[PDB]
Amino acid sequence: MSGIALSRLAQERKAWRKDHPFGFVAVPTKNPDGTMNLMNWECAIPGKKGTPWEGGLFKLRMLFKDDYPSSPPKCKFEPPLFHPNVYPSGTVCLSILEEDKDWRPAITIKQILLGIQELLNEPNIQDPAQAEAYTIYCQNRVEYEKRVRAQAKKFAPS
Repeated sequence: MSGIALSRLAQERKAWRKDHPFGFVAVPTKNPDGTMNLMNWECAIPGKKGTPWEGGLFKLRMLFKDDYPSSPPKCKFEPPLFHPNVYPSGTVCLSILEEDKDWRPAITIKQILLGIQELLNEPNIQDPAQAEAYTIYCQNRVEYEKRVRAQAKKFAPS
């Protein structure tokens, strides 16, 4: 249950604050009046340079349960992104985010985030969370490229 949870979150940010990859953003949403919600972070992930995702800065929400770090966080892109492993709801499907798959309590927010950044340009056809994105990616990569480039532009800093 919580408490154990908060302990870890409390530690996570301290770590990140000390060192995080350049470009990424990860911070706990402010609960009103000075308080704070460590179980809800707003983060952002830079497109990887050298790929069509380059230049865009993507915002995704990270929600935690009291189980934490028993169970992994739910990570939602806000708004949802056009990508084969992102459900239409914006939820990301990554194996380390599955309790029964590769989730481990020692995983770092930073590892999660980096992990997510690497999924953007290297989609995993095995788990088709988003059908449309999946269809096009298989029978029309030129189109797939067109849509991604547009998306990266749509969210680039200005």
